[PDB]
Amino acid sequence: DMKLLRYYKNIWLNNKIINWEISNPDFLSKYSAITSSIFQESFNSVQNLDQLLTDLIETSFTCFAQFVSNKQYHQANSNLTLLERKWVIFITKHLPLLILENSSRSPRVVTNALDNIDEKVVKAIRIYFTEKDPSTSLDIRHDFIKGLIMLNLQPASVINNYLREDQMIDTSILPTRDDLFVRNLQGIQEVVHNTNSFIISSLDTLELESITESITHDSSNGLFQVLHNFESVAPTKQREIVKAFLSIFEDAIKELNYNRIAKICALLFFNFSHSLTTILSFSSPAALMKTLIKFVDLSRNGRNGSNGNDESSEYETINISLSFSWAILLIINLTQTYGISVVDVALKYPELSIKNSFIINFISNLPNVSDKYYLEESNVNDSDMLTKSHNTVQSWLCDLFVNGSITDQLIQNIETRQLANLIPFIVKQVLLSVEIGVLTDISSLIGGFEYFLQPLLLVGLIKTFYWLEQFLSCVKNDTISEDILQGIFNLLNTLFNPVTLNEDSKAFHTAVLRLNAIPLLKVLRKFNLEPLIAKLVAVLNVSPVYDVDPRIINSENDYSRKQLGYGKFLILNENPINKIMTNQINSFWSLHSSTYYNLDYLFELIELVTPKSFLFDVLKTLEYKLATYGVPGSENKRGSLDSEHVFDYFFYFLVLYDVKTAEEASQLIEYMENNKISILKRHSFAVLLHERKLLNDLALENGEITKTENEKFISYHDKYLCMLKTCVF
Amino acid sequence: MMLGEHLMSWSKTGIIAYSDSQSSNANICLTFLESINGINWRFHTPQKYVLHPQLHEQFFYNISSIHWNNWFSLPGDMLAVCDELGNMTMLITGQRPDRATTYEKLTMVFQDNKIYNHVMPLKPVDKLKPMNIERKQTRKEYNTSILEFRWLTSSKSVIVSQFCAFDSSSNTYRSRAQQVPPYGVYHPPFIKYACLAIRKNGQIDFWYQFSNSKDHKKITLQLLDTSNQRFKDLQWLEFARITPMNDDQCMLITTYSKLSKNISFYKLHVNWNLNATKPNVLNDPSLKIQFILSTTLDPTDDEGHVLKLENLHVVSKSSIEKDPSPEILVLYNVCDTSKSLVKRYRLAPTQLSYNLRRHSDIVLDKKVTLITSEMFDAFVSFYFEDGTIESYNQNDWKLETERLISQSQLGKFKNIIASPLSAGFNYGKLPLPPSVEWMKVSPSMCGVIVKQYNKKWPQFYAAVQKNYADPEKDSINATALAFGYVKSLHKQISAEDLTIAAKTHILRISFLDRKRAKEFITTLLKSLYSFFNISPDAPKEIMDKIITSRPLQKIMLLQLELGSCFSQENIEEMARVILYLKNVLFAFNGVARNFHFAIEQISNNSNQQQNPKLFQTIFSKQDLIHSLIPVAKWFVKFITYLTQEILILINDPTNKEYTLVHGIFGAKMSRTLILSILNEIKKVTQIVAKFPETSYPILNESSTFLKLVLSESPVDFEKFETFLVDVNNKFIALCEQQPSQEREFSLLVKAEIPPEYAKVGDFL
Repeated sequence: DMKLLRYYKNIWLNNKIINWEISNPDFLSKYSAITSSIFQESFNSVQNLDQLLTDLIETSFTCFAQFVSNKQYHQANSNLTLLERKWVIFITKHLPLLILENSSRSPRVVTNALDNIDEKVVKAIRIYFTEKDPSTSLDIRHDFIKGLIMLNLQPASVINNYLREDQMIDTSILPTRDDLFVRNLQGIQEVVHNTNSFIISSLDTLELESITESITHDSSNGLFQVLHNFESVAPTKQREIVKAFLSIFEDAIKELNYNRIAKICALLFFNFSHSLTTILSFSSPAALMKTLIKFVDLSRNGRNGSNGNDESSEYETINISLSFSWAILLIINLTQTYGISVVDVALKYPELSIKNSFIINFISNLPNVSDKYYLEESNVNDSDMLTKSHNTVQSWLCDLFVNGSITDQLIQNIETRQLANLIPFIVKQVLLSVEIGVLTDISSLIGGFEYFLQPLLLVGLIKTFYWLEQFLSCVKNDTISEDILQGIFNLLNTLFNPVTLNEDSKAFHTAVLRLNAIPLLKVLRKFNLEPLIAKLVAVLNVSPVYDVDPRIINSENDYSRKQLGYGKFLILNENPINKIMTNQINSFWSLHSSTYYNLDYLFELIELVTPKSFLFDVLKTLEYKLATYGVPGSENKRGSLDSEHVFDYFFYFLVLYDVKTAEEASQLIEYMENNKISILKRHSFAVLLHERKLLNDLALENGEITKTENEKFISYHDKYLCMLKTCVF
Repeated sequence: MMLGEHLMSWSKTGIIAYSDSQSSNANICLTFLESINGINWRFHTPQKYVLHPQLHEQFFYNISSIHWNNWFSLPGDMLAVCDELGNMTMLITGQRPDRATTYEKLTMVFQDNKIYNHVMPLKPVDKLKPMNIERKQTRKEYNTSILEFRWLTSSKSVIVSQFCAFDSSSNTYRSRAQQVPPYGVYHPPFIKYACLAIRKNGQIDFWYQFSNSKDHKKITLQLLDTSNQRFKDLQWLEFARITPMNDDQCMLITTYSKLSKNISFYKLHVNWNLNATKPNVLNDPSLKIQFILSTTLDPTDDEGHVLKLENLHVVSKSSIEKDPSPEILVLYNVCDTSKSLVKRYRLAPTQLSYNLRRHSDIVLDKKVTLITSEMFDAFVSFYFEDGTIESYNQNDWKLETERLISQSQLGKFKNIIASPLSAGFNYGKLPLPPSVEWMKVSPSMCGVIVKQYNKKWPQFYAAVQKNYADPEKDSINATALAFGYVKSLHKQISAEDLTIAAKTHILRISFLDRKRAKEFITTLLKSLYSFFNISPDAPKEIMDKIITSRPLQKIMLLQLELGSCFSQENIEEMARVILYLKNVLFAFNGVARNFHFAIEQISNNSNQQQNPKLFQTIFSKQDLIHSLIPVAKWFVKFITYLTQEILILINDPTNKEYTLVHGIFGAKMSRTLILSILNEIKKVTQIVAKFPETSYPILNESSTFLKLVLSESPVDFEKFETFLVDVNNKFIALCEQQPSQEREFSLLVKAEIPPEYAKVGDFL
């Protein structure tokens, strides 16, 4: 009963932390109703607020303990750290606020909560830190108490209670006020009394050149200092800062202010000191996606009311081009590393035109470019546009490779969407021609590729880098002479190492090289070679990269006698898929091993084996273990109630992998009782169970299946529904 | 869940080897079709066997896939089965270490775990003693789990037919056969055989055996030839379909790795002879691999409905078709909608002034649960949920069962028919896939095999036609079934499935009008001769070729089964006597050639009489002639039956039940065939008289008895010899009197004389 409660609560917290639902004001209500939902019988106990906060404290600490103490059994390079940073952010940011506006400011309850923990967590944390590395080794408990001090929750005499008996902390040194302090140009800590005004004032005077070249922290801009010093922000103030961006960003879309839109996207993309992760950890990524995709979709109507007959048009067109081009880079970074799908948001919001959405089909075909150039895709049945489609290709090739200048007429007559596909087409044709031997002059091309770096033509580089590895992978296996190979690097180095960069293109060029760097580095090392890796490692070191082996980035001289793994999930012959899933069967059945409570290592494992084979190889294999060994935890093989709770562990886990939000549960109950519902959950178990339920019922009318077999299958189905309806999601 | 696409395999010789998952003592089963009482059919008794990795000297594992070597022009007897653990067990049938055996007895070649040679003849489980073997379930998908198995053909060429058209000028159907040169990868003659298997981890295997040795060799590689073993053991391929391409020694390993969520393409190259300058030094083939292309799948349709990849089946396309690029049929299902979309892609090189070009999209109204590609037929089968099957042709993706309705009749070639399915013979209400363990359309598409959970025996469903009351469609149907066998013989298929389907339609015809059904047989078998460019109205030179032809062993067998229900009818009797005369032909002339060579061996081997080899040679000379005596008794007993009917028919010429006597004499080659038998009989007796046995008088009994049985026959052979000779001359002058080609068919098959030639019947 207690074990059931703790398992259910740990999996519930893990799922809710993954699902970005911390910002939901229903967190405490669901956490309180967990106890009543788990026990079918009525449990009418008045749980006081201190009890709720204490339960949250030990639940979070034990969950983090298991999360960090299950990592040694993983592969040493099966690196997934998004959830680790997510735990850190939650425990250091939200729980202090949960106490702040949920607690009664009782110092005793905090002492009881942090004194009731086992020493196993402390021993494991210290052992792991020592193995990774006396040097200052602070734990997550110190950061928890420090945040409470800034909120006036506890006096400065409380931190000394939990400190080691030999080392104290000076009370005066610890910050005690929640006011923003920034180092000015003269070194005086200035008080930022107003947050929104500070952002807009700095944003207006912000320079796009100061993004990556300003390695030093002594920058005159206060806002840029905050990004590199993001780890020390006050607990309550960062919520205001995150909310400040949202209100400012939504207003910029309404007013069509192109200057501030492009600058904002540059800060968020690079993710200095884990800046972008905290943003999703406060606003829901769905709402952020909706406004962001509205701009990229509704921008079509904005080009029919502007006439290029003013000297500010070239300023505006560059401002328009960069505002649109940067907004694309924000989506790709979110989709690739942060695990968000563009298709899902369109289904949830009916106001998005799926069939007429250019963004949706662009991302899914990002690494692949069409061999033919089409001005419009929905009207391929017409030939009038195809006549001038070839005209555009020859017009751009002659002007950029022979004339050496870009006429203003070409830019005005073409849209950004055609440019996003025109640039990959031309570079592919030139690069392919060079490789075969059609093009033999390099020097004219080196200057030619310089024109792709202008602010007007910046959006055309997004698809250029993705195609490179597919181009390079064939090159790696194919036999290419060094004379051609050194030429390929010469043409490539022009895009990689420009001689000069404009004040609006230097940060953009680094940003695009950061999206698809990792697979490029692996292919390049398989072979003027060093500068490309030197440039690639330089752009990889500007900010941390998630789920990457740090040995790969700095493998210049380190030789640990262990082969590097470039992927999130890695498998060897010594530890094949059999051993891990046999250890999963030992955990799916007897809850052995230590790979559980790790949805990083499990969700990817499910996909690698597919939900069908994952469920098929465990459901029917359970009987063999059950028929011989028996139900663990009971010394008597009497009754099926003991085995009933064991089945609840397996079915409750599958529910969370299917249901992700609150209102979604109320609609899946109607799916079972019988269009838009199953669209979002193509790979869910619920679809697989329901599609077989209706199909075998059809055979029941025709009588090709025994009645006993049909009764067995519905037993699994009704159990899934029964827990779905009795538990609130 | 996906069905068992490779759980069962119909061997080209009729053996149905399928996986067994219910018996606790066996994992494989063998059976075949047999006739109950000449009319009905039943499957043979299941011959259960047990396969475990430790047959070389104990728990056995489940069977993953069964692949008969029926690909291309291979003999189709060497069965190699791969278990769930990844061990490839090769079983040879029809051969024993010491002698030759029938097709229902198995034998091992080698076992893989390292590979070793151990020849051992397997025995059935039921006959074997109770052994200590339990069904251990390998519920783990190992790195060595073979995804797709493919066989390698030899350098032999295969000749098949593509289609037939109705020649309205002659009001007859015409077919053209085109030779198919080998395409893809083929193993040289000096290698006994070769095979390829792709494992789920990406590791590849290449088993081969040298024709001059018994030891087996294995060469293994991995697809992802990276410098790190971290990614070597990561390629968990969901689908790995190997389609040979027209490129020399190349196989397109179309794989879909969910790790990178892209349909990656590969190319595999093999050099059979590394050192062509040293033919004597047989070097191991070298294996090479080269990455080519990778693409991402489309998320949505045109109208805004998302898609999910259900299956990735690429068709094995030869160079015959207009665009030889293989069709990558990525199936998608629109969720909560009965529609199912099948997007088609083709791989083509990138041209200057590779890539995947999208041709079109095809929408199907029902969800698909299984896809099986037909062999040597170019037919993709869509096993929908409701049991209906819609086979789309590879050429145009036009439905075969509805092609006639939508065919543009006007043109030079009309009524293009490729299979009996084009006529309209649609399968009935098949059992629902949830209850079905596995399905497989029969090779001729005439019926479907269904294995049921509660049925201990395989079922069978045939094709039915709703408009059986319309008499005008008999002309098309007979021609459609005529071409069904034409493809089967060229592919050396038994085509027992097609025989059952033809009889059921004939039976329904005979229930209403018995007269109509008889004409259906005559028209049906006539089209076979036209399709194969063999003419029973040709001059006598071609007639000798007909007797030695294999098809008469099968085309005559057709009426042996299609005419069984007709009691007291001579349609089957006429075919059997000619067929048995062929067996009678193999008796005398089969040994007349053998006996002739024994004459020369006597003279040249007369210089060593005391050697221990001549004594056995001498004994065998006079023993062989003894075994012919029982055959000669039936030979005399046969000619008396026809002579007896002569006396009976004279008194009552109006008896229709004794019309078989007319056809026997009417057959043109039979009169010559018996004359040839009488000729060699005279030659044998003359040779025996010229060269009698003198060393041992006791051995002369067999030679003397041969002379006695001929002289003591109740009817003199010389008088009977002139009987058939005179019939031939009279039946030739009648052809010049009036030209007719149906009389040749009538005297050979119908065993009757047309009413327009009633005067000819009185002469006999």
